[PDB]
Amino acid sequence: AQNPNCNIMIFHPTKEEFNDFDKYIAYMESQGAHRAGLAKIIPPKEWKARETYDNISEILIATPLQQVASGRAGVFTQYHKKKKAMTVGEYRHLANSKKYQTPPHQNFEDLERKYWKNRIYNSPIYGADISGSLFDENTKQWNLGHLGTIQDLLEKECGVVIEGVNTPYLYFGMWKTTFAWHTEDMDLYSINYLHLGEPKTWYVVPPEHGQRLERLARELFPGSSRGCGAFLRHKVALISPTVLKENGIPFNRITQEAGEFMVTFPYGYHAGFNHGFNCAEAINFATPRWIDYGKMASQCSCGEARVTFSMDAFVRILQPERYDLWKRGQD
Ligand SMILES: Cc1ccc(C(N)=O)cn1
Ligand SMILES: O=C(O)CNC(=O)C(=O)O
Ligand code: NI
Ligand SMILES: [Zn+2]
Repeated sequence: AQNPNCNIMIFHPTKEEFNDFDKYIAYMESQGAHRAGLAKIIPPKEWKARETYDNISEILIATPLQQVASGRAGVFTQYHKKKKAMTVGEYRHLANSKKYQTPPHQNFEDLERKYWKNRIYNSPIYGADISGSLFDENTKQWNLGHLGTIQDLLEKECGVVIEGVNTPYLYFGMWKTTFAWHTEDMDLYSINYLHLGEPKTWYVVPPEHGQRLERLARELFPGSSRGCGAFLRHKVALISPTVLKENGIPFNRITQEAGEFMVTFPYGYHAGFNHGFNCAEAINFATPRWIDYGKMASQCSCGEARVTFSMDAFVRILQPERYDLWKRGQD
């Protein structure tokens, strides 16, 4: 078996290898990349997402989210407080202000130490889940707005046409902005391109060990667990690498820099944080190997999760027994 220790693998496709997206995902998996839950892909030197990022300041962040923490430094939840709209230019200025800017630090490890020591004592503001794309329409390779759709994948694999669309989302981050432990909706893949700015550090649990993380989460967030059998779907829980190590949870970490892609694989739990002002673009996608994960994906039906329109068809076709209960949760 390839990659038996479930290490995060890093790939350097040539420009020829960068033409066929599906083929390269399959290649990465042939090398065992999916066992980690996360892979990094460094594009060939000849590639670019767009010409410049000089003209993005007028993009609107309609609902910036202030991420307010509760708990202890290594075990906490965060809730999202809605703030007034601001442009990306205004947001960048805010990120760079004394209140929110990245502190002096020696290296990525030093900054990581500072993040887990001090995150809960601040409430950074995130511009997340903004429908849109920063890929030039003329970028033909790994353009996250031009991928084969999940609906077409399901149709190709299972023969049933379904409603729904899937399009990319933009994320404008600042120091300490945080993404909670989660897998994707319906345990889909995701792909994330860091367009511009400071790095993003990722933590990931191998898919074959995801239930170990779930068991620990139930122990660490007991009220949340009683409220919902799938509460990590709420995407609000954080557990530090120190606490994961203390509890013997297998995981890995890696830092993504501007110009790099990350792919998360079905049922690969991940979490992380931004180092400073940045902009990422991400979208979910599927392959034939996803279908079995989609069929088995556990769902939130307590009402907290609240997902996109397109997930309806996924649950309806892949999980008909669960559909009634799940749909009741969506309403
Ligand atoms: C605590 C918890 C959260 C989410 C899930 C899941 N598989 O969706 C399972 N257990
Ligand atoms: O970048 C973020 O804030 C979160 N991204 C993801 O969880 C992803 O790409 O799957
Ligand atoms: Ni994700
Ligand atoms: Zn729930």
